[PDB]
Amino acid sequence: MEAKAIARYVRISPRKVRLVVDLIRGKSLEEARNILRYTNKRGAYFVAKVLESAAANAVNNHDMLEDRLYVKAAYVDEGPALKRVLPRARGRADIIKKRTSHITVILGEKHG
Amino acid sequence: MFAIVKTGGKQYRVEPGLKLRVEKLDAEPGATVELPVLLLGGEKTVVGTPVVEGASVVAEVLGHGRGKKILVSKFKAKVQYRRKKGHRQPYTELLIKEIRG
Amino acid sequence: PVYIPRPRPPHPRL
Amino acid sequence: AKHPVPKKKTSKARRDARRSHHALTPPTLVPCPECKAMKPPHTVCPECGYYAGRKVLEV
Amino acid sequence: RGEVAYSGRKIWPQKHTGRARHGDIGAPIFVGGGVVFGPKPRDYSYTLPKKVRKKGLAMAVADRAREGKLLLVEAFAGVNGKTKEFLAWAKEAGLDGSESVLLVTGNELVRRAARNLPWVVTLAPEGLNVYDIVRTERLVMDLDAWEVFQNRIG
Amino acid sequence: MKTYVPKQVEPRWVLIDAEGKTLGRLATKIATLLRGKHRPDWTPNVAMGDFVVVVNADKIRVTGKKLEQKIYTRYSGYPGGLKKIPLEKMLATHPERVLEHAVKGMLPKGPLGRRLFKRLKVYAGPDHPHQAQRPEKLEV
Amino acid sequence: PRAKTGVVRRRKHKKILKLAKGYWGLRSKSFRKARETLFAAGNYAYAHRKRRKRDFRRLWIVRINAACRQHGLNYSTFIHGLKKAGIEVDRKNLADLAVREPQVFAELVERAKAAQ
RNA sequence: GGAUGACCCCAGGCGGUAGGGGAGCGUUCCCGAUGCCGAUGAAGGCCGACCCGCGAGGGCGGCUGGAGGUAAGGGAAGUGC
RNA sequence: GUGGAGCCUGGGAGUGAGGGCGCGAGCGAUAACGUCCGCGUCCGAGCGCGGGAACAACCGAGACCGCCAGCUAAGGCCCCC
RNA sequence: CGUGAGGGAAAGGUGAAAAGAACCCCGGGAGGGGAGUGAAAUAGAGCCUGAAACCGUGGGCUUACAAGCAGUCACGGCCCCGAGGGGUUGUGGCGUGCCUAUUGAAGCAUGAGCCGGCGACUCACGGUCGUGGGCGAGCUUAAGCCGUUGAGGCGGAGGC
Ligand SMILES: [Mg+2]
Ligand SMILES: [Mg+2]
Ligand SMILES: [Mg+2]
Ligand SMILES: [Mg+2]
Ligand SMILES: [Mg+2]
Ligand SMILES: [Mg+2]
Ligand SMILES: [Mg+2]
Ligand SMILES: [Mg+2]
Ligand SMILES: [Mg+2]
Ligand SMILES: [Mg+2]
Ligand SMILES: [Mg+2]
Ligand SMILES: [Mg+2]
Ligand SMILES: [Mg+2]
Ligand SMILES: [Mg+2]
Ligand SMILES: [Mg+2]
Ligand SMILES: [Mg+2]
Ligand SMILES: [Mg+2]
Ligand SMILES: [Mg+2]
Ligand SMILES: [Mg+2]
Ligand SMILES: [Mg+2]
Ligand SMILES: [Mg+2]
Ligand SMILES: [Mg+2]
Ligand SMILES: [Mg+2]
Ligand SMILES: [Mg+2]
Ligand SMILES: [Mg+2]
Ligand SMILES: [Mg+2]
Ligand SMILES: [Mg+2]
Ligand SMILES: [Mg+2]
Ligand SMILES: [Mg+2]
Ligand SMILES: [Mg+2]
Ligand SMILES: [Mg+2]
Ligand SMILES: [Mg+2]
Ligand SMILES: [Mg+2]
Ligand SMILES: [Mg+2]
Ligand SMILES: [Mg+2]
Ligand SMILES: [Mg+2]
Ligand SMILES: [Mg+2]
Ligand SMILES: [Mg+2]
Ligand SMILES: [Mg+2]
Ligand SMILES: [Mg+2]
Ligand SMILES: [Mg+2]
Ligand SMILES: [Mg+2]
Ligand SMILES: [Mg+2]
Ligand SMILES: [Mg+2]
Ligand SMILES: [Mg+2]
Ligand SMILES: [Mg+2]
Ligand SMILES: [Mg+2]
Ligand SMILES: [Mg+2]
Ligand SMILES: [Mg+2]
Ligand SMILES: [Mg+2]
Ligand SMILES: [Mg+2]
Ligand SMILES: [Mg+2]
Ligand SMILES: [Mg+2]
Ligand SMILES: [Mg+2]
Ligand SMILES: [Mg+2]
Ligand SMILES: [Mg+2]
Ligand SMILES: [Mg+2]
Ligand SMILES: [Mg+2]
Ligand SMILES: [Mg+2]
Ligand SMILES: [Mg+2]
Ligand SMILES: [Mg+2]
Ligand SMILES: [Mg+2]
Ligand SMILES: [Mg+2]
Ligand SMILES: [Mg+2]
Ligand SMILES: [Mg+2]
Ligand SMILES: [Mg+2]
Ligand SMILES: [Mg+2]
Ligand SMILES: [Mg+2]
Ligand SMILES: [Mg+2]
Ligand SMILES: [Mg+2]
Ligand SMILES: [Mg+2]
Ligand SMILES: [Mg+2]
Ligand SMILES: [Mg+2]
Ligand SMILES: [Mg+2]
Ligand SMILES: [Mg+2]
Ligand SMILES: [Mg+2]
Ligand SMILES: [Mg+2]
Ligand SMILES: [Mg+2]
Ligand SMILES: [Mg+2]
Ligand SMILES: [Mg+2]
Ligand SMILES: [Mg+2]
Ligand SMILES: [Mg+2]
Ligand SMILES: [Mg+2]
Ligand SMILES: [Mg+2]
Ligand SMILES: [Mg+2]
Ligand SMILES: [Mg+2]
Ligand SMILES: [Mg+2]
Ligand SMILES: [Mg+2]
Ligand SMILES: [Mg+2]
Ligand SMILES: [Mg+2]
Ligand SMILES: [Mg+2]
Ligand SMILES: [Mg+2]
Ligand SMILES: [Mg+2]
Ligand SMILES: [Mg+2]
Ligand SMILES: [Mg+2]
Ligand SMILES: [Mg+2]
Ligand SMILES: [Mg+2]
Ligand SMILES: [Mg+2]
Ligand SMILES: [Mg+2]
Ligand SMILES: [Mg+2]
Ligand SMILES: [Mg+2]
Ligand SMILES: [Mg+2]
Ligand SMILES: [Mg+2]
Ligand SMILES: [Mg+2]
Ligand SMILES: [Mg+2]
Ligand SMILES: [Mg+2]
Ligand SMILES: [Mg+2]
Ligand SMILES: [Mg+2]
Ligand SMILES: [Mg+2]
Ligand SMILES: [Mg+2]
Ligand SMILES: [Mg+2]
Ligand SMILES: [Mg+2]
Ligand SMILES: [Mg+2]
Ligand SMILES: [Mg+2]
Ligand SMILES: [Mg+2]
Ligand SMILES: [Mg+2]
Ligand SMILES: [Mg+2]
Ligand SMILES: [Mg+2]
Ligand SMILES: [Mg+2]
Ligand SMILES: [Mg+2]
Ligand SMILES: [Mg+2]
Ligand SMILES: [Mg+2]
Ligand SMILES: [Mg+2]
Ligand SMILES: [Mg+2]
Ligand SMILES: [Mg+2]
Ligand SMILES: [Mg+2]
Ligand SMILES: [Mg+2]
Ligand SMILES: [Mg+2]
Ligand SMILES: [Mg+2]
Ligand SMILES: [Mg+2]
Ligand SMILES: [Mg+2]
Ligand SMILES: [Mg+2]
Ligand SMILES: [Mg+2]
Ligand SMILES: [Mg+2]
Ligand SMILES: [Mg+2]
Ligand SMILES: [Mg+2]
Ligand SMILES: [Mg+2]
Ligand SMILES: [Mg+2]
Ligand SMILES: [Mg+2]
Ligand SMILES: [Mg+2]
Ligand SMILES: [Mg+2]
Ligand SMILES: [Mg+2]
Ligand SMILES: [Mg+2]
Ligand SMILES: [Mg+2]
Ligand SMILES: [Mg+2]
Ligand SMILES: [Mg+2]
Ligand SMILES: [Mg+2]
Ligand SMILES: [Mg+2]
Ligand SMILES: [Mg+2]
Ligand SMILES: [Mg+2]
Ligand SMILES: [Mg+2]
Ligand SMILES: [Mg+2]
Ligand SMILES: [Mg+2]
Ligand SMILES: [Mg+2]
Ligand SMILES: [Mg+2]
Ligand SMILES: [Mg+2]
Ligand SMILES: [Mg+2]
Ligand SMILES: [Mg+2]
Ligand SMILES: [Mg+2]
Ligand SMILES: [Mg+2]
Ligand SMILES: [Mg+2]
Ligand SMILES: [Mg+2]
Ligand SMILES: [Zn+2]
Repeated sequence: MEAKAIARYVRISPRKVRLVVDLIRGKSLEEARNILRYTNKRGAYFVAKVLESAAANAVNNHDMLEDRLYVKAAYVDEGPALKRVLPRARGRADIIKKRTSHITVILGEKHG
Repeated sequence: MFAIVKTGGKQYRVEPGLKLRVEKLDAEPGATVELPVLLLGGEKTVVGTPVVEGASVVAEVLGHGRGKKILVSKFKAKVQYRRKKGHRQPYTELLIKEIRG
Repeated sequence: PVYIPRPRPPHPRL
Repeated sequence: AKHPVPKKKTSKARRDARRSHHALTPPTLVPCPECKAMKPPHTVCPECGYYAGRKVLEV
Repeated sequence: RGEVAYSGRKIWPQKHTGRARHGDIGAPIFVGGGVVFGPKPRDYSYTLPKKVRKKGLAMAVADRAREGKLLLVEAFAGVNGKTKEFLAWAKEAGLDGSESVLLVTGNELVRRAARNLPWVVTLAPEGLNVYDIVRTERLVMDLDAWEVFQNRIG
Repeated sequence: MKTYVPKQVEPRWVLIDAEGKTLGRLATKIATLLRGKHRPDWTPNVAMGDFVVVVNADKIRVTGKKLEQKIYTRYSGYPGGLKKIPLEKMLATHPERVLEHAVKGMLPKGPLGRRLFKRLKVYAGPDHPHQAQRPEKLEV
Repeated sequence: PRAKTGVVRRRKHKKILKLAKGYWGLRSKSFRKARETLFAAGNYAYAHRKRRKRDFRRLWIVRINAACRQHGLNYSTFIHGLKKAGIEVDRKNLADLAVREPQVFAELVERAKAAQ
């Protein structure tokens, strides 16, 4: 029995959020909460929301127990990039990519 | 008790009951053929100079085949020379029945 | 990019 | 200068090998003596405002 | 590349831009540009020798005779325009509709009866061709139309 | 049939007195034992030759004016750091290295050959510490 | 009628790439670099089919030489004796015998020593 | 050899750039087709250590897909990166 | 002397920047990885193979495919080999 | 976009039917998880199929004394599928990318970041050979005219 959440089209750079998701993979829900609370990273706010949402799904929809939840799987896929124009010298336009992440968190029940 | 036989221009050490693939022989399957003995060993020792006279290796023809396909590829640079060739060596599969002698 | 920055002049190899 | 430039594109193996030192180290945490909540050492607890055994600020 | 809607402007200078040299965007190297040797309207027809089509018409009719597949009818009895009239007739001739038939007759009423049968091509004698003869498994002609075929290969 | 390929054998230790032997003519024989090419089951892609213990390497012998004239070289990587040392000096300071250098230069380069060098144990003087391995003296 | 590329170039590219499985970086992912790798690979295969025959014979000769020295002679003495003895047992089998049947190799030395 | 590719035997040739010549494969389209394959699954996709072919390719099977496809034999080209 | 010999008529070419080597000369300085002719040869196109440490044209030798079989060529046989 | 004359794009497809997802849960929202619709929802509107480059998670094998156009040949080890086969690669052997241009390139000469799609020897009329047929001291019609409506015929002017 597993419970998942996906935050899609978060306007953040995948490479940046992954560092934050790497702190929590295979942690219990309590450890992942404490970790995320004191991580000095924008991406922690977005991860916390996906974590809690998946946990609510575990308790509410899938008959799982909040005390036995751990992050069985978690990964950040990249979504469509927002392309924007950056003006440079001598009249050139650079194209900035404001990248996008789909954030997934999957929780299992750690029996024992 | 083994024999060193010659078939297909190659030499093979064979004992009673040994399945072997040699070059393709011209015999229907099931039929039996005798192979030339260059050396008997194991219990006695008989050294042919080259072929032992009385000796003979009985072999039964299980079947004939085509080995897995070697790709024979040829390339020459700066000259647009390329050749692709699929090769499957025909073979014959023998079961060594008895070493006559 | 309808504007092309003109290339730098070559080092004079005379 | 004369505008140095990457001579070759960096392989997936070399790109990621450089990131071999890029993992976050998790935050240093200790439980608060009063309310038993995990919090970084040497800071006032943000869940009860207790430090050095006494209430220091409202939360 | 000259029938295409674009302008004949050089899109950027010949030299010193770091890009490939180009002319106008109608060159067939461009997406949306011209087509190099695409089709234009053509006249596929040609004057095949008269003797050759005269002979082929004669030969094609001969082929169906050499398999006993040609049938001359004096007239089409009770066939006055209705399909089921022509079917009824086709019965009493061994034309049960398991073989493709070329019906060749000047009788406007009879052609109209048979035009809709899927196994019947219909034809006036003036239009006896070898494609339609070969297209079909057996042939059926007016003795009036057999006279017309005997003229056209004389 | 396939060509036999040997299962891993336990190796055999040997022992050589290098007194009055000729440096290069002994090195080829040591090189061969280390390659195992004296064994009918020799296999090129595995380390299966002999462990070779040499003694009295201080008393290796050499013909001609090689003591004065043979020069060993070492380059440190620094400007000017080509060091030249003559055999005389090497036998006076690190005599185990004269043989060591000659056999090493006669082994194959690459991983396997580098392992084979580790199986050679040259000492100066008549004594060696490998009595636990109970080595078998040779006559070369 | 227009005949657009369609499915052909892709199926052709997959044939190559499937042959390139196991290659390094783009040499297994990029159709172009895969094909270049396969030019070199196909010539190496041809070349090493030739070299295999010489590799193994050269191994066989080494193993034969070693078994010969145990009985007192070197390889070149032994081969000559078998020629003069008329023995035609090839090097693939002299090697198997040298290692699996040292009593049969033993007599093979004696027939060679005695044939000079 | 048998009697004009109907297969077999023996012998010889078979490195190749510019280039000449021969025979094939595959793509789109037409006739064949008022046919035939098709929701008991079309084309396309993804696998395959299997079958045929010297090869280009062709099958066959499993997953995907969900409405087309198209034979033997010929015909014509916007035909293979 | 029956040879991927030769002759005749006709269709289609490409080439018209050659290079190294041996020998004969000229030019050069009895210099050049020089230059220009002649005879021959290889590379070109045999940057396929063995030898020459490595290396188009030096020596050996003309790769249709397969073999964990045998004989040799140049060159080699103390160890790397 | 250009003062202007003028230049000049990209962008099609849910499903048979909106039945276009009530209501509940996390969430500021976006998004998601259930429920429900549907034959099908990785057909959910960022919608048919959904390739490749590219990015990621998980698993098997592997690697921190090793010299490399990245392969290939051999053997061994481990994992998988059931006298065999597939994956991986430790050691040993051998090994100078592709294309272009050149007398000669791995070449430190040219082009190419990578992938997908577009992308270059054709048509007309005349000629000259060759070739499959028809007719043969003859062969052949053009434009038109008639007929058909994917039917063919007539037309001898003219040409060779
Ligand atoms: Mg931190
Ligand atoms: Mg909760
Ligand atoms: Mg600026
Ligand atoms: Mg700026
Ligand atoms: Mg850019
Ligand atoms: Mg960008
Ligand atoms: Mg992005
Ligand atoms: Mg075989
Ligand atoms: Mg090959
Ligand atoms: Mg090749
Ligand atoms: Mg070549
Ligand atoms: Mg190349
Ligand atoms: Mg090359
Ligand atoms: Mg060339
Ligand atoms: Mg080429
Ligand atoms: Mg080329
Ligand atoms: Mg090429
Ligand atoms: Mg081939
Ligand atoms: Mg530009
Ligand atoms: Mg510039
Ligand atoms: Mg500066
Ligand atoms: Mg500067
Ligand atoms: Mg400055
Ligand atoms: Mg600086
Ligand atoms: Mg700069
Ligand atoms: Mg990676
Ligand atoms: Mg790096
Ligand atoms: Mg960094
Ligand atoms: Mg890290
Ligand atoms: Mg504490
Ligand atoms: Mg144009
Ligand atoms: Mg125009
Ligand atoms: Mg225009
Ligand atoms: Mg316009
Ligand atoms: Mg316009
Ligand atoms: Mg214009
Ligand atoms: Mg213009
Ligand atoms: Mg230019
Ligand atoms: Mg330019
Ligand atoms: Mg550039
Ligand atoms: Mg460009
Ligand atoms: Mg550019
Ligand atoms: Mg331009
Ligand atoms: Mg252009
Ligand atoms: Mg242009
Ligand atoms: Mg122009
Ligand atoms: Mg257009
Ligand atoms: Mg357009
Ligand atoms: Mg054109
Ligand atoms: Mg025409
Ligand atoms: Mg009808
Ligand atoms: Mg009809
Ligand atoms: Mg019909
Ligand atoms: Mg000695
Ligand atoms: Mg070894
Ligand atoms: Mg001296
Ligand atoms: Mg195309
Ligand atoms: Mg691999
Ligand atoms: Mg590999
Ligand atoms: Mg890769
Ligand atoms: Mg990589
Ligand atoms: Mg691949
Ligand atoms: Mg790969
Ligand atoms: Mg890839
Ligand atoms: Mg080979
Ligand atoms: Mg050989
Ligand atoms: Mg040996
Ligand atoms: Mg001999
Ligand atoms: Mg012999
Ligand atoms: Mg044994
Ligand atoms: Mg021939
Ligand atoms: Mg050829
Ligand atoms: Mg075709
Ligand atoms: Mg179409
Ligand atoms: Mg037709
Ligand atoms: Mg139809
Ligand atoms: Mg049906
Ligand atoms: Mg159905
Ligand atoms: Mg199905
Ligand atoms: Mg198709
Ligand atoms: Mg189609
Ligand atoms: Mg297929
Ligand atoms: Mg399918
Ligand atoms: Mg339809
Ligand atoms: Mg069709
Ligand atoms: Mg066809
Ligand atoms: Mg057309
Ligand atoms: Mg085209
Ligand atoms: Mg010839
Ligand atoms: Mg000729
Ligand atoms: Mg031609
Ligand atoms: Mg021609
Ligand atoms: Mg020319
Ligand atoms: Mg000229
Ligand atoms: Mg000239
Ligand atoms: Mg000249
Ligand atoms: Mg000349
Ligand atoms: Mg010159
Ligand atoms: Mg010369
Ligand atoms: Mg001379
Ligand atoms: Mg002269
Ligand atoms: Mg030279
Ligand atoms: Mg000279
Ligand atoms: Mg000269
Ligand atoms: Mg010459
Ligand atoms: Mg050339
Ligand atoms: Mg040569
Ligand atoms: Mg030649
Ligand atoms: Mg070469
Ligand atoms: Mg070279
Ligand atoms: Mg050479
Ligand atoms: Mg060489
Ligand atoms: Mg050379
Ligand atoms: Mg050469
Ligand atoms: Mg040849
Ligand atoms: Mg020999
Ligand atoms: Mg010799
Ligand atoms: Mg040796
Ligand atoms: Mg403006
Ligand atoms: Mg304006
Ligand atoms: Mg729709
Ligand atoms: Mg619709
Ligand atoms: Mg439907
Ligand atoms: Mg609607
Ligand atoms: Mg709420
Ligand atoms: Mg929502
Ligand atoms: Mg959720
Ligand atoms: Mg929802
Ligand atoms: Mg169904
Ligand atoms: Mg799907
Ligand atoms: Mg679907
Ligand atoms: Mg649909
Ligand atoms: Mg889709
Ligand atoms: Mg998608
Ligand atoms: Mg996908
Ligand atoms: Mg991974
Ligand atoms: Mg070391
Ligand atoms: Mg290690
Ligand atoms: Mg290398
Ligand atoms: Mg081996
Ligand atoms: Mg296995
Ligand atoms: Mg393996
Ligand atoms: Mg290796
Ligand atoms: Mg290429
Ligand atoms: Mg050039
Ligand atoms: Mg040049
Ligand atoms: Mg290079
Ligand atoms: Mg380059
Ligand atoms: Mg380079
Ligand atoms: Mg340059
Ligand atoms: Mg140039
Ligand atoms: Mg180029
Ligand atoms: Mg670029
Ligand atoms: Mg790439
Ligand atoms: Mg492409
Ligand atoms: Mg043409
Ligand atoms: Mg055209
Ligand atoms: Mg013509
Ligand atoms: Mg003609
Ligand atoms: Mg005619
Ligand atoms: Mg005639
Ligand atoms: Mg006429
Ligand atoms: Zn507290």
